[PDB]
Amino acid sequence: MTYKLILNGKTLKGEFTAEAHDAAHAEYIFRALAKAQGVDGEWTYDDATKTFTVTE
Ligand SMILES: [Cl-]
Ligand code: NA
Ligand code: NA
Ligand SMILES: [Zn+2]
Repeated sequence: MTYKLILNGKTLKGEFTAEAHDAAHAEYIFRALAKAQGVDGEWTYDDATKTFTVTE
């Protein structure tokens, strides 16, 4: 299934989609993406829209 990430960093910003088996796998992928970019903050997940956000 397709999941979305909105990455709202101070100087790094993005919207991504990933194909993942389930939400736990999407979360894993997106958390690793944000961590490699040095972006951490408040995380959100909305199952109805299959959307994660991270805001610094
Ligand atoms: Cl895994
Ligand atoms: Na930042
Ligand atoms: Na989790
Ligand atoms: Zn796995």
